[PDB]
Amino acid sequence: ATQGVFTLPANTRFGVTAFANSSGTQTVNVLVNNETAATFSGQSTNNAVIGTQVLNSGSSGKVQVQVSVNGRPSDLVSAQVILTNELNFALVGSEDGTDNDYNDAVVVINWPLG
Amino acid sequence: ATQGVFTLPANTRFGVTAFANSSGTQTVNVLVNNETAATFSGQSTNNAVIGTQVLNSGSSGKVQVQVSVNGRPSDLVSAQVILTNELNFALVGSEDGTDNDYNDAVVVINWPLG
Amino acid sequence: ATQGVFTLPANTRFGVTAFANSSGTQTVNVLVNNETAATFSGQSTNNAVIGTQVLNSGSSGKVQVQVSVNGRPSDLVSAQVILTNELNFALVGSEDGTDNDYNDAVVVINWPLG
Amino acid sequence: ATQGVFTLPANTRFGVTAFANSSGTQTVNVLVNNETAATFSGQSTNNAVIGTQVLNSGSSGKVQVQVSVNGRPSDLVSAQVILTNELNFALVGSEDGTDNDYNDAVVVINWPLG
Ligand SMILES: C[C@@H]1O[C@@H](O)[C@@H](O)[C@H](O)[C@@H]1O
Ligand SMILES: C[C@@H]1O[C@@H](O)[C@@H](O)[C@H](O)[C@@H]1O
Ligand SMILES: C[C@@H]1O[C@@H](O)[C@@H](O)[C@H](O)[C@@H]1O
Ligand SMILES: C[C@@H]1O[C@@H](O)[C@@H](O)[C@H](O)[C@@H]1O
Ligand SMILES: [Ca+2]
Ligand SMILES: [Ca+2]
Ligand SMILES: [Ca+2]
Ligand SMILES: [Ca+2]
Ligand SMILES: [Ca+2]
Ligand SMILES: [Ca+2]
Ligand SMILES: [Ca+2]
Ligand SMILES: [Ca+2]
Repeated sequence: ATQGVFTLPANTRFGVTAFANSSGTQTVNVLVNNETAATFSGQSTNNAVIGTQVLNSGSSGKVQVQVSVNGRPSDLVSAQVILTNELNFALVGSEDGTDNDYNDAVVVINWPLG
Repeated sequence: ATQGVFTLPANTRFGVTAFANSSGTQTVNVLVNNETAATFSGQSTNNAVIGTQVLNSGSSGKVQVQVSVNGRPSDLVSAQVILTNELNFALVGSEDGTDNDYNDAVVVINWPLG
Repeated sequence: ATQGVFTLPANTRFGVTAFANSSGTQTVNVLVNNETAATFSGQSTNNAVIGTQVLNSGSSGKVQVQVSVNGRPSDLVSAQVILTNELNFALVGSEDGTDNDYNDAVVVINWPLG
Repeated sequence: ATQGVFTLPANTRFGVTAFANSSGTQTVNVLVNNETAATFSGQSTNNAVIGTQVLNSGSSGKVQVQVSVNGRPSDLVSAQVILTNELNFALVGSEDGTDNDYNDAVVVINWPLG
């Protein structure tokens, strides 16, 4: 199934944060309404925060995460969880290799903010 | 129900990262084996990262998050999610006031690393 | 935090299913727009499906689960999880006693149907 | 990413329940020890329970769900959620066609029981 695609409420601020756990340099692109709105790159095997930013979901609410290593797309896994009917997390893992730890870039989207 | 308590695999490194969304300064304590292992603090209404660290779950694997604001413990909400049977998120929201957004301190624990 | 309350799409069918795991007879109430729409009951320590029903979420979409045992409300835990941005589960556990297994009545709400 | 595969605690009883929402007849296989341990089959567009059972996760704890329609394997989506560090849900959706509702067979695994 499609992964890394989330529908947020329109015109809503959200956080996006990326972590790296791989020998390869991760590139994370975050698209809002099919246009890149944030980009983070870096290498870590210690869960470095390679980027964290506040974005706006815009009129469409369409948010997509893409992960690649030197242009090669990683395979994605994702889900969303809502706590107390109010607090939202959109979660992404990605795999750049063969071990299927799916932590090579980890992306967390959270809303609402403020 | 108890919230903010998670059983990780023993002796396993994990990431812990906290975000703030409130007027009030958030103090986040992370306990491993019922001892404080990390403390983060800061203030933001824009989802700033107020701390991030790698810890070890230790022999018992017991990890607990607590949050205090303006002299009182915040009410917590939490869950754990596992993607593709490999990638683990332990998620915490917290409420320091009356609006029940539960985002006042948000804490993300993720494992495995590396 | 409040538990067992979910905002579903308005006017939409959903499934609700309850499982029992306790020496005590469970009573599960499902409220749509604050009025009882289904009630299930039974006594099992082996996950009996004491009820399953298709309901409509009505004009407001508000769905609430409550659980009682020997006329006493059980403590609830809950969350919602969304797979591939389309498939929704609202999950409830409940505790009638002292062991904190939270499985005494388990309720799963799923949508969309058809 | 692989879907429908879950690691349960070893030698632990768990519930498995399947629902149908499709014109096609669903066949749900549940594997423990990498061998089929239960099979459910039925057809409904109204979320009917097509089977429920209690199984033992065996020495490895590995549980797998597979779904087909008239011999054609359905595409799966899955995740595991843990509430209050105690109550586990392993959730599966499946798609047999083109609409990507992923509800054509829905499978809920829950543990612990009792
Ligand atoms: C150090 C290794 O780097 C890449 O091979 C990753 O795919 C592995 O998961 C591991 O992080
Ligand atoms: C700015 C406000 O600060 C505190 O009152 C928080 O509890 C509110 O959620 C909001 O973030
Ligand atoms: C048999 C026991 O019955 C009640 O005490 C439940 O609260 C326990 O969880 C257990 O199911
Ligand atoms: C009635 C329809 O039957 C199959 O085409 C399913 O894939 C659809 O989701 C729908 O349930
Ligand atoms: Ca990897
Ligand atoms: Ca890795
Ligand atoms: Ca608040
Ligand atoms: Ca807030
Ligand atoms: Ca109990
Ligand atoms: Ca019980
Ligand atoms: Ca379908
Ligand atoms: Ca369907």
